[PDB]
Amino acid sequence: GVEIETISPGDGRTFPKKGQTCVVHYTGMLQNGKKFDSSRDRNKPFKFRIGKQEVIKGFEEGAAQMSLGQRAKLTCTPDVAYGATGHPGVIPPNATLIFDVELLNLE
Amino acid sequence: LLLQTNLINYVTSIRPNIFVGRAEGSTQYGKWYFEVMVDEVVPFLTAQA
Amino acid sequence: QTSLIVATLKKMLPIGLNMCAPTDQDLIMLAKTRYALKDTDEEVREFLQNNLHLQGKVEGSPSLRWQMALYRGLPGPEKIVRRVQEVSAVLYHLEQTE
Amino acid sequence: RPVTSPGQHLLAPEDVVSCCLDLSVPSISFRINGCPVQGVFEAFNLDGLFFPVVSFSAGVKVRFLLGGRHGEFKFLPPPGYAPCHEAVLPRERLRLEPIKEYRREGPRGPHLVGPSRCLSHTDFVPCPVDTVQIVLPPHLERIREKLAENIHELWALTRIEQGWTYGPVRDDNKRLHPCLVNFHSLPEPERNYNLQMSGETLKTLLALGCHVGMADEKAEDNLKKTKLPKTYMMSNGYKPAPLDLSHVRLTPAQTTLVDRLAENGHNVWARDRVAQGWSYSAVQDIPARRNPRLVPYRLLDEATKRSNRDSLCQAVRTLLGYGYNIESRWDRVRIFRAEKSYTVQSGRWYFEFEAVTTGEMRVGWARPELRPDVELGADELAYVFNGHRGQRWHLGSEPFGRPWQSGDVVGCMIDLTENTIIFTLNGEVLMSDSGSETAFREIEIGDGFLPVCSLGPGQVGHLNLGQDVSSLRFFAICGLQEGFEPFAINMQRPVTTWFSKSLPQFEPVPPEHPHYEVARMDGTVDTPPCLRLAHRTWGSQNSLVEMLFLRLSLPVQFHQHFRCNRDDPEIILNTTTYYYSVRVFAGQEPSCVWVGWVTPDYHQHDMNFDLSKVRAVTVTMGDEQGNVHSSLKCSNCYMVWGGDFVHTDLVIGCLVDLATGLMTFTANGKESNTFFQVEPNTKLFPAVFVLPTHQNVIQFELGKQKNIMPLSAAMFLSERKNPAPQCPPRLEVQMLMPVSWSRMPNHFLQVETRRAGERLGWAVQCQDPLTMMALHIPEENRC
Repeated sequence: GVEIETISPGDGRTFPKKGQTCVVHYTGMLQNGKKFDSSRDRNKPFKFRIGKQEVIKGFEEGAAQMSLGQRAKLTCTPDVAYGATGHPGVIPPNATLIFDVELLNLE
Repeated sequence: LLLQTNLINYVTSIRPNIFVGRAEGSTQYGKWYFEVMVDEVVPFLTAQA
Repeated sequence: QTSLIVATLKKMLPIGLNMCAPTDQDLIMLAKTRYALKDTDEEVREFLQNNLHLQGKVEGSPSLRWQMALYRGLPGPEKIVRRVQEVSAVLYHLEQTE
Repeated sequence: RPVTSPGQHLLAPEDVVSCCLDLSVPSISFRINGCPVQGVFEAFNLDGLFFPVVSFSAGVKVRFLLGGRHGEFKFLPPPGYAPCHEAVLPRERLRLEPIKEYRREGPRGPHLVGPSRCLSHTDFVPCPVDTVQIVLPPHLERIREKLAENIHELWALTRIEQGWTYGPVRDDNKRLHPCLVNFHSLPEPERNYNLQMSGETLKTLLALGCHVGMADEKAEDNLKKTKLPKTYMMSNGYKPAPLDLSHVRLTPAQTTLVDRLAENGHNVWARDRVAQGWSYSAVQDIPARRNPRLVPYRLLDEATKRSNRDSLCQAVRTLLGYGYNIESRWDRVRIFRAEKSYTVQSGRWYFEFEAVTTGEMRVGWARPELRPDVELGADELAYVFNGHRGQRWHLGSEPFGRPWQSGDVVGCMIDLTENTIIFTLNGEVLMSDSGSETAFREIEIGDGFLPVCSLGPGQVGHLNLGQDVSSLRFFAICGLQEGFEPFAINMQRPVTTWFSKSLPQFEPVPPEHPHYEVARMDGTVDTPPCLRLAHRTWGSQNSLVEMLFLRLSLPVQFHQHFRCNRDDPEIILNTTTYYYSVRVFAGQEPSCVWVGWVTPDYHQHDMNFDLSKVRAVTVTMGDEQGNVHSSLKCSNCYMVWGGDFVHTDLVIGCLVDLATGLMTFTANGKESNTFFQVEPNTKLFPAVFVLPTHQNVIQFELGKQKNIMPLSAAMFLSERKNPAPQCPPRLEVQMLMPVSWSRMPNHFLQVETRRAGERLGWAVQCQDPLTMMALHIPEENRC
């Protein structure tokens, strides 16, 4: 239950595979356009590995369908990101998240 | 409630000096056309697109 | 009433002021004070002949700095005391008739 | 709003875009790489002129393509659409420019720029005096004939000088013309046309109010004809012989009459061609009915204005020889001043102001609390000198000094030891008429002073506070030896400046307004809380009457997504409908009141407000086959006119459902057919526009209805479940002000523009990035 929209095309031939690590630059914001996180502010790409439950389900499912070099937008429902608890002081309960993810390199 | 802050980019606009309109008794034509061609863009020159 | 003499003196004054450099400012007050009392002209001349060292130091205020920038870049010892006495006499006399 | 297209993606290098505008039915459509886009912009306002535009940030490079000698299209236009380069006016040259800037670079420093005059869409429709009225003066019929005869002789002479000769069939290449004959030998229809034209010169003189009558009965038999050599003889024996009018001299009124007769004649011809269907173009196209000079006379080339003007000057001289004698306010000024922190309260200071134009400008010293919407010097808060015509302004005007010239520089000096202000021009102290050498005297230190200047439309100026002493051009001549110092001496960074921005905004109504009063009334057992407005100078000799725009200070927000006497507790606790009403007291005309809502992006402030002036637009989406499946209406003002429900008081109610985006209205408890619809995430403010006509005008009411919550339950999170009406202190009325102060940035983007070539067109470029730290106000949605 995740909506994906394309912004820029990718190679279309390389996709994430089991045992690889994804390096991405992302920007997060609420459904009302209020930004709450951005990896580009810290000028440091974020690294995560598939299958080890290091990030929310929405992010992993969104990234699994992206090709190398592709820029796309992801939408996650409250039941898939944080549910009725949220992140204290950052995200309120029952919030829909929108992400701007770009895949840089795979390893 | 509290005031928010951030960093944003500057933006500007450019136009050519041609003007067209619609009115009773006007001497102007009613249909127009033009094109734009893009050469270079840097998707992320700073933290903002 | 306003006479022609004072008017022309005011007109001619700026060049007279431009004749002497700002560094000599303090000696002008000193001469004015000495003119407060009836210090004979030659008496003042000889007096300042010895106190020349009291002139304003280049080390000093911000104000002297940018002013000197300008005084140097114009197209161009006892003469100094002569100039100071000449300017101070007329300055004091003009002030006495404010 | 998302749109669908093949290979949908953001603009990338090698992409080409094309835009089409159709004004017959307002519509705008796009294509990318030749692929049609699935969206159109239709039904929009047409109160001005349109122009192409591009917006960008640092790090782009684009080219404009306009056809013709400029950029060549990569795709042929659709049928009936013209290239944009054909719209250039005769007197103008194509170029690329910014939009309504207030600053530009200069040879020695930045220049300040005042407002700019702009054309209006009503300037392209001619306005001849031509009325149905006919003169047909029997006393001017003879001179009509003689005038036509001499006009023919002059015309023939002009042709023959240019190598034309007689032939029975016109031939432009061989320059043969059949009209090179005696006037009386022309075909009757040509003679009649000439007589008609002569008569219409005479009738147009009369329509312009000229008195035309015989004065010298001897003049005609003293006229002589010009005797041309035989080289002016045609093969049919015709040689022109125009009158020798060398002795005739137009009076000033007659010269003016010629200048008026030609402009009207051109405008009548222009409107005749417009009625015939011709339009303006940069290239002539007879089959397309496009002509290069199909514009009103105000905007024409001097070469043709002078040409057509001479045929009417010669005509008037002939007639004289024949003996008959004949005989918005806020966008009009812009103010610049220094920041308050640089206020001065002692010493002696100096700065310069150079005038690049000889128009309306002012400069001087001002107090920190200066207003932005009052012309400088009309109050006690400024001391300025107007250089357009020698004057000095403080609580009025008085003659002073002399008018300046382009390139002149003015020096302003203030001395707080004697409390005097002195002005100089090109190093020469300006002198008062009464022999005073100081513009102002006996001023008081008060809070301090700041440098200030203002610029009128079309003006340009250069301001120099003197950070670099060498930059000053007349400081040495006057001021250096008097002990004055540059204003900005010993500063690490350039001085900051503020300017007056003419963008209307909402602000609270001051408690001490001299004309308006707002009173808070507490609720009772029978009435709810209210906020009523009163006019406190109605009927006096100096009352103020004008349009008034009001809104409350807190919005209501719709839900993020839509679905699909006693009160029942469950119904009210589960409802999502809120209510509020307005009462207009007797004596206030309901025809001058509008009630409804408004979005946070309303900035009109119109002095002749009608519902027809509200901005609106429709956006439609479809499929490849063209089947429409969604149409949306967008606006910024949702109101209903009070005249639709037309003594006694009148009450209007408004309803909203935050879960479905629907709005409805009721008058005196009776529903209305008007309704609106909005989108999930919008904000709305209650609003009321009124033109007062009584001491008691309007009254907001915050009550409720059966099974309907009051809007204080939607405005405040705490009261989300409390059906008791309230009105906390944070809720108050605000009015719309037309001008405000603003801060000028310290750095600006650098943009390069040039003509790449015949085939490539014009280019724009920007590489160096800039950024700033913003502050956002959540409730008003602005930064």
